[PDB]
Amino acid sequence: NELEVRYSEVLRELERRIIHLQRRINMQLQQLTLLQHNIKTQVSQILRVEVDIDVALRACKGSCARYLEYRLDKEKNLQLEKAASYIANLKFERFEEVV
Amino acid sequence: NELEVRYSEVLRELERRIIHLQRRINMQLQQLTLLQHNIKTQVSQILRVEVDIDVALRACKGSCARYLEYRLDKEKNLQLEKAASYIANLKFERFEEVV
Amino acid sequence: KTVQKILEEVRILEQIGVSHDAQIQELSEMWRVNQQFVTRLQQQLVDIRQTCSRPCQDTTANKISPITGKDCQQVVDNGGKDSGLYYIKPLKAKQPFLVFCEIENGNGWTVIQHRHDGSVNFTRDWVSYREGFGYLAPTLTTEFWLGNEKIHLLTGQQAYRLRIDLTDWENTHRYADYGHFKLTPESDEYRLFYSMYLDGDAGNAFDGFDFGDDPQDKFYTTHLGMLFSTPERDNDKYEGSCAEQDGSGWWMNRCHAGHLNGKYYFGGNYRKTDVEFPYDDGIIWATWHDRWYSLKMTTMKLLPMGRDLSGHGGQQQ
Amino acid sequence: KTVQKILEEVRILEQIGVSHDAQIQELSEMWRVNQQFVTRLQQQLVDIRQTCSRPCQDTTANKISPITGKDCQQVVDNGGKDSGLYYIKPLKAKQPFLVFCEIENGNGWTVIQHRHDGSVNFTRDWVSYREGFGYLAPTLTTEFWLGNEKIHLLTGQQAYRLRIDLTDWENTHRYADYGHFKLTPESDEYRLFYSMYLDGDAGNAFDGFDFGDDPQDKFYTTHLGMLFSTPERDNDKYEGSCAEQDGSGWWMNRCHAGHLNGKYYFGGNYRKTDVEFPYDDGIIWATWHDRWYSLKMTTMKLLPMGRDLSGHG
Amino acid sequence: AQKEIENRYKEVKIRIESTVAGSLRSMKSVLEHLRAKMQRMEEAIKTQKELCSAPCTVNCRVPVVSGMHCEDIYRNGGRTSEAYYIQPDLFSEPYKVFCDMESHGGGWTVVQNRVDGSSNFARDWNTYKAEFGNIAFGNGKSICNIPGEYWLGTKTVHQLTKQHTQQVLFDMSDWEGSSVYAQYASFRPENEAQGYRLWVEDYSGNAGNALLEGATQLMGDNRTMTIHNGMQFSTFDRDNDNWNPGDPTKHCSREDAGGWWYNRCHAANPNGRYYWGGIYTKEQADYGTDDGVVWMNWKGSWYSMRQMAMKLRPK
Amino acid sequence: AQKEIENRYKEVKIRIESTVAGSLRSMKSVLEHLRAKMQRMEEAIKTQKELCSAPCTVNCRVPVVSGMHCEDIYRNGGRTSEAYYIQPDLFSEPYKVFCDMESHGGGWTVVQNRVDGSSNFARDWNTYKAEFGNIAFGNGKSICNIPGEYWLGTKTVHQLTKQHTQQVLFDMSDWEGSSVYAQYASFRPENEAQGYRLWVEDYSGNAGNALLEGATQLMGDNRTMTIHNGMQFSTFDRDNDNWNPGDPTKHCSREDAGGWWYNRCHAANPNGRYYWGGIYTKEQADYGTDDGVVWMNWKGSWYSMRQMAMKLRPK
Amino acid sequence: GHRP
Amino acid sequence: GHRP
Ligand SMILES: *[C@@H]1O[C@H](CO)[C@@H](O[C@H]2O[C@H](CO)[C@@H](O)[C@H](O)[C@H]2NC(C)=O)[C@H](O)[C@H]1NC(C)=O
Ligand SMILES: CC(=O)N[C@@H]1[C@@H](O)[C@H](O)[C@@H](CO)O[C@@H]1O
Ligand SMILES: CC(=O)N[C@@H]1[C@@H](O)[C@H](O)[C@@H](CO)O[C@@H]1O
Ligand SMILES: CC(=O)N[C@@H]1[C@@H](O)[C@H](O)[C@@H](CO)O[C@@H]1O
Ligand SMILES: *[C@@H]1O[C@H](CO)[C@@H](O)[C@H](O)[C@H]1NC(C)=O
Ligand SMILES: OC[C@H]1O[C@H](O)[C@@H](O)[C@@H](O)[C@@H]1O
Ligand SMILES: [Ca+2]
Ligand SMILES: [Ca+2]
Ligand SMILES: [Ca+2]
Ligand SMILES: [Ca+2]
Repeated sequence: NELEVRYSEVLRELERRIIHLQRRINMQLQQLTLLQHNIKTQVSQILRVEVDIDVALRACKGSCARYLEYRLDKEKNLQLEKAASYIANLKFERFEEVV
Repeated sequence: NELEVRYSEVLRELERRIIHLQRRINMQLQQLTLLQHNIKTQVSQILRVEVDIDVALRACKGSCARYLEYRLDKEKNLQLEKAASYIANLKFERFEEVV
Repeated sequence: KTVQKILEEVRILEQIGVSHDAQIQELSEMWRVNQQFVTRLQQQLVDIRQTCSRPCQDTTANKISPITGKDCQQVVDNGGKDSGLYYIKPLKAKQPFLVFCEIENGNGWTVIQHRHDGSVNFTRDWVSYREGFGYLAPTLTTEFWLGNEKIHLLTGQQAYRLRIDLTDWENTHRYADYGHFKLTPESDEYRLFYSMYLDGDAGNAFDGFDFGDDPQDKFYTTHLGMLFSTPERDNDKYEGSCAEQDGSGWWMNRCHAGHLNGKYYFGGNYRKTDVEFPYDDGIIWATWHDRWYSLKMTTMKLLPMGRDLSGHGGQQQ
Repeated sequence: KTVQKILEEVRILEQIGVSHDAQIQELSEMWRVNQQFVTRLQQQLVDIRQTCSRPCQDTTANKISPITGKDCQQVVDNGGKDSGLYYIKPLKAKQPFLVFCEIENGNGWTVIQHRHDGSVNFTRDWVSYREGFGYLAPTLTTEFWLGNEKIHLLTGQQAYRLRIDLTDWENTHRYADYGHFKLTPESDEYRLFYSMYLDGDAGNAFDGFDFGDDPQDKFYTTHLGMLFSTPERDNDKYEGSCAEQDGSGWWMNRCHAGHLNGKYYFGGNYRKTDVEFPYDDGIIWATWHDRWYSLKMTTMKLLPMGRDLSGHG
Repeated sequence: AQKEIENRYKEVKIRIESTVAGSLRSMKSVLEHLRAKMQRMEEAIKTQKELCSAPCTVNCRVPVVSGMHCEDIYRNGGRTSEAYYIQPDLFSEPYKVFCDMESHGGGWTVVQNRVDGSSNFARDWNTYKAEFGNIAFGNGKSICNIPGEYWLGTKTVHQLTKQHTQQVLFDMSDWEGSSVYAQYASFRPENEAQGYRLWVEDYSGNAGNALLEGATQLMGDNRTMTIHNGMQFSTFDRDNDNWNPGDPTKHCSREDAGGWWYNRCHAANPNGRYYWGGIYTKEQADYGTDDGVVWMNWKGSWYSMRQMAMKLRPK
Repeated sequence: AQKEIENRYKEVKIRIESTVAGSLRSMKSVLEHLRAKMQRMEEAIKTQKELCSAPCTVNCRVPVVSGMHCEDIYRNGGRTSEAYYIQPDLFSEPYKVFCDMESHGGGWTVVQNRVDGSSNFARDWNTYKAEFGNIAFGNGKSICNIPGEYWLGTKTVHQLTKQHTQQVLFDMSDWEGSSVYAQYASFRPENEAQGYRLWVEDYSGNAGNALLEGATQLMGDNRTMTIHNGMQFSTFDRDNDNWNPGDPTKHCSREDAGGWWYNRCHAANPNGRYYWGGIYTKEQADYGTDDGVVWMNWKGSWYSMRQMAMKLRPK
Repeated sequence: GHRP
Repeated sequence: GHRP
C-alpha cells in the first residue's frame, strides 16, 4: 500500500470536504427558508403601508396650502415577490449529510 | 491547494514508481539474456562430456570383467536449446524513459 | 484529469458557498434595515395623518364680525370699527342677514347695491330681486343687490339717507343723495320714495332729466314714485317693458334717467353704433353723462337720516 | 475506475517482478549446481578413462613357465614343478617350441598328442601334420598333434619311452608303453619305430592284432616300421589310402590295429549299422576294444628312456 | 470510489449554482426593490409635510341669497350649485353648506360628500357630531362651486330632520364614467342620546336599496346584518353597531374606517377610506375588511367610488 | 492520466508474460532436464567403475602351429583367422598377434585393428612403441578368433619391415554393410631415432590412396598436407608432424586423438576416436577437429568407420 | 360586508 | 583433416 494509502485517503478526504459542502448547503437553506418567510411578511407590510400613505397624503389636499400628489406604480414587485416565495426550492435537505 | 498538491504528489510519486518498476523489468532482461547464453554453453559442454563418456565407457569392454553399455539420442535437447536460445526477447525495452 | 478536476471543482464550490454565507448575511442586514424603514414610515404615516386632518380656513367667513344692530349704524354704535361684513336685523326682519357695512367718520353706511366689473348677470327675475343675489365680501369689490324685501324692512324702520357713488372709467367719483329713501312693501310692488335730492355733485337723475328728444323727458325719466319692475314683471309707465328692454329689474317709468342695474359695458362708453336698435340699458346716470356711457363702479348705500354735517351758528344781537 | 487500477496494477507488476525475480535467482542456483555437476562428472571421466586403459590379462599366456630344456624332463631337472606349457628346444631344433609337460613323481612327460572331445578336425594334410595343429593349454584338455618334425627332432635326440593313455566312455584308464620310440626324418617319411612293447595293461596294438577276418591280421595291422601317411599322401602297404579312408594322417600299413588320430565318435562305440560301407576310422586300440569302439580320451607322451623303475625286477 | 465522488459532487454544484445562488439573487432584488419603494414614499411624505407648514384657505365670497334649506335657496333664485349659507334654526347661526341645485331637481343640501381623498373621515364621535371637512374650494375667481370632502355635522343633520322629516338621496359615481342614485322618501335620525339612530323609508333608484334591504348579494342572516335602517351611529371611539355588543374587539367602525350607521357592519359605507382607482383588495385594507367608499348593492364590497354624496331635501 | 500508465501496461504486460514469462519455461525445464542427463551419467561411470573392480581376462588356448609372419603360419596349415603366436626375430620371444587368413589371400598379420571402442588409442609414445590392446577374445569355447582392438607395437612393426620390407593392406567397413580396401605394395618405417617414419609405395584398391596422395577432396597445398607418406609418427606426448614445427599449440596428435604418421594432420586417421554410428560433428569432436576413425578418401572427414585395420604381409 |  |  506504499502508494495506495495516500491516494485512497486523499479520496476519502474529498468526501470529508464535499459532504461538508452539504452540511453547509443545508445551513444555507435553513436561512434561505427563514429569509423567505420574512420577505413574505415585509412585502405585505410595506404594501399595506404604501396604500395607508397614498390614502393619507391625499388628505392633505384639503388641509395644506400646497398639495402635490403621490403616484403609485408597478405591481411588478408582486410578481417578483412571488418567485422569491413560490420558488420555495429552499426546503431541500438531504440526509446522508449526517453520520 | 489542499488535497490539490497532496494528490499531485501521489501522482509524481507514481510516475516514478513506474519508471522504477521499468528498471527491474529491464534488468531481469539483461540477466535473462545471459542466463540464456550460459545455458547455451552449459548445454553444449554437457553434450561434449556426454560423448566423451560414451567413447570412454566403451573402452572398458576390453578392460573390465563385466561390460556395461551406454545410451545416446534425444533431440528434445537439440530443440529446447534453440528454443531457449531464441527467446532472446529478453532484449525489449523503452527509449521514451529518457528525460 | 477528472480526478484532478473533481478537486479544483470542489476548491471552487467551497469558495462560492462561503460567499453565499456572506450574501445571506448581506440580505438579513438588508432586511433588518428595511424592517426599520417600515417603522420609520409607520411613524411618518400617523404623523402626516394628524397634520392633514384640519380643514382649510375660510378667511372670508373669518372676517364676518360678531357685532350687530338695526342697521350698519347701530353696528358702529356697538363697536363696529372697520368696514366689512356684518349681520344686521331690521325691525320686522324675521331672520338677521349679512350685509357689507361701510364705516367712515363714525357712520354705518349699510350698502344696498354695488357694481364693480360686470361679473354678475343682473338680469334676474322678481323673486330673485326681492331675495337678493350677487356676492358679498370683506372689501366691497363684488357685485350684488341686497334684496328688495330687506331694503324695504331696513328703510321702513327709520328715515334713511340714500347715497349713490358712481365712478367713470377715467376714475372720477361723484355722488348723489336722497333723504327719507325707502321702498313700499311688495304689496305695492317695491315703489321708490324719498323726500328730495339732498345734495350731490352727480346730479338729481331721479327727479328726471331733459334729453331734448321729446317734450316730457324730465317726466318720462322721473323715478320718484316708480314701482319696481323686472324682465318678467312690467310695472312701468311704458307700453312695453323698460325692465325687459334693458334687461334688469329696477324702478322703471317711461324707462329711465338713472339706471344702476343696467348691463355692465366695459370700456369708456357703449354706443348705438351700427344701429341694431335703440336700447340704452347700460349703467347710466344722465345728470353726469349721456345715456350711452356705462359707469365703472356703483354703490347705493343707506345711512340713518339722523346723522351728518356740522354747524356754528352763533347768537347774533 | 480510472486511476483506481493505475495504482493496483503497479502492485501487480511491482509484485510479479519479484516472482519473476525469484525464479531468476532460482535458475542461477540450478545452473550453478550443474556447472558443479558437469565438473564432478568431468573428473569421473578422467578417472574411468584411466581405469579402462589396461587390457585384458592373457591368463593362459601367463601360465607358460620361463623354464626350458631339451625336453620336458630337462625342464623338471631345471625347476619345473607343475604340469603345464613350457618351451623346450630339442637338439637340432632351430626354434624352441611350446609343449605341454606332464610332471609326475619327478618325471617330465612331454606330450606328443591328445584326444579329448572331437573338437579338432584331425583330417589334415601332410605339411599340417609335420608342423602341428590343435590347441595347447594349461591343463591338457585340448586336442592337438604337436608335429611330426618336432617329434622327430625330440625323439632322435635321446632314447624315449612312448606312453599311450587311452580312456573309455565308462572312464577306464589303461596304458601301453614302447621303448626307444622315434620317427625317421621327413626324408624317409615319418616312419614309426620303437624297440619293443615295454609293458602295459592296454595291449600291444602296434606289433599287430589278430581279427580272425583274414590270415594276416597281425601282419596287416603291424604299425612298427610303418611310414607316416595322410589323406593326400598314401605311404601305406594297401592298394588304397587307409589314411584317406579313415581320414587322418597316421602310420598306415594294411590300415591299422591302433589308430589314435581317427574320427572322434562321441558316445560308447560307433557302429557299422545300416552298412553304408566298412570304414572303422574311429579312435581305436584293438588290444582293448573292437575296432568299433572310439575312445573318449587319448594321449601320446614321451619320456627319456633313461628313467624310472628301470632297475626293479 | 471515484464515481461515488463524481455523484456526490454532481448533486452539489447543482444546489449551489441554482437552488441557492438563485434564491440568493432574486432575493437581494426584492429587498432592494422594497427599499426604493419606501424611499419614493419617504420622499413623498417629506414633500407634503413641507408643504403643510401653512394650512390651506378658502377666500371665496358669499352668496347674498339664502334660506333654511337649500330647497328654500332654490325657491329664492339660488340656481347654481355652490357653497351657500343656510339657517334652518333661528336660534342657531347660519352655516356654510354645499347646495346641489342641478341633480334630481336641485334644492339638495349636501350633508356628506366624497370626490378626492381631500378630507379624513376616520374621525371620532365628537367630530362627526360637529362636522368636518371643506364645504367647497375657490373656483379661481372667488366663487366656491368646487365641492369639497365633508360631513356636515350629524347633530345638524339631526336637527334638520327633527324640525321636519327630510328625504335623502345618494349620488355615487364609479371610476369609469358611470353613476347611480338611491333615494329614500323619508330620512330621519333620532337624537344623540339615541346614537342618532337612522330611519329611512321608500327606496327607489338604480344603486341598490342598501339601507333597508342590505347587500342583496348576501343571503339569509348575512344579508340582514348589512341593513343600516334603524341602526345607531358608530365611530372610531364609539361602538354602537349590532356586532357582539359586549366584545369590544367586534367594532364595525375600527375596521371599515368611518363613522356610520354600522349594523354588524355594512352594505353601504360612504365615509370609508378613499381608495384611488376603484378596486382594492383585502390585502390592502387596513383591517382586511371592506373599508372604503363601498356600496355593495352596485359594485360589491371591493370597489371604492370615485364620487359619493348624501343629500337632504324636505318636500 | 489514463493512457501511459494503462497504455504502456499493455506492453509492460508483454514483457512480464507474453515474453519474459514464456522464457523461464525452457530456462527452468532445460536446467532440470540437464540435471537429469548428468544424473544418469554420473550413474553410468559410477556403475562401470564397479563392474571394473576386476579386470577382464582371456583364457583362450594357443595354436600349436606358428611361424615368423602369419604368411608363414598360413604356409604351415594355419588357415583359420584367429590369435596365433609368431616369432619373426629369433633373439626375441614369440608374441601373440591376430592373423587374417581369409582376406586378400590370407597370411595377413594384423598390426592395428578397430571394431568396437574396446581399447583406448589415445596413448603416449612409449605405449605405441610397445603395443597395446587385446589381440582377441574367447569365442566361447576357448579359441581366440574374435579380434579385439589393438596396436601391435610400432617397434615390432618396425623390426618386422627392417628384417625385410612388407606390403600393407587397410581393410575398413562403414556402419552400413560396405567395405573398402587400400593396400600398398611396399611398407616400411625407419627406426625410432627417425620417429618410425612411414614409407609406403604403389596404391591400389577402392578406399582411396590416402597415404601418398592425401585426401583427394582437398585441392592444392591443402591436399598435399594430408599425405602421410614419409611422415614421422606423432603421439599424445610427441609432436613430429609437419604443422608449425615450433609452435607446440600445433599438435596434430593432441587433437585427432591418436598416435599416427600425422603430417600437418591427415587424410587417414585409424587410431582415432571410435564414434558410434559413423557420423559425428565438429561440435562433438574433443578439439573440433576430425578426430575419429577417418579415411577421408572414402567417407570424408566426419564419418568414423565401424571397422578399420592395418595388415602386413611379406611377398 | 357582514361579519362572522 | 588438414590445417590452416
Ligand atoms: C573335417 O575336415 C574336413 C576338411 O578338411 C571337412 O570335410 C570338406 O572335406 C571333405 C573331405 O574331403 C569333403 O568331402 C567336402 O567336400 C569338404 N567340404 C567343404 C564344404 O569344403 C569335414 O567336414 C570336417 N569334419 C567336421 C566334423 O567338421
Ligand atoms: C348560506 C349563506 O348564504 N350563509 C353564509 C354562508 O354561506 C357563508 O359561508 C358564511 C361565511 O361567514 O356566511 C353565511 O353563513
Ligand atoms: C369557505 C366557505 O365558503 N365556507 C364558509 C366558511 O368559510 C365560513 O367560515 C362559514 C361560516 O363560519 O360558512 C361556510 O362554511
Ligand atoms: C585450399 C583452401 O581453400 N584452403 C582451405 C579453406 O578452403 C578452408 O575453408 C579452410 C578451413 O578448413 O582450410 C583451408 O584453409
Ligand atoms: C345674462 O343672464 C341671462 C339669464 O338670466 C342670460 O339669458 C344671458 O345669456 C346672460 N348674459 C351673459 C352675457 O351671460
Ligand atoms: O581470414 C578471413 C576470415 O573470414 C571470416 O572472418 C572467418 O571465416 C575467419 O575464420 C577467416 O579467417
Ligand atoms: Ca308697461
Ligand atoms: Ca598305397
Ligand atoms: Ca360591536
Ligand atoms: Ca606441430
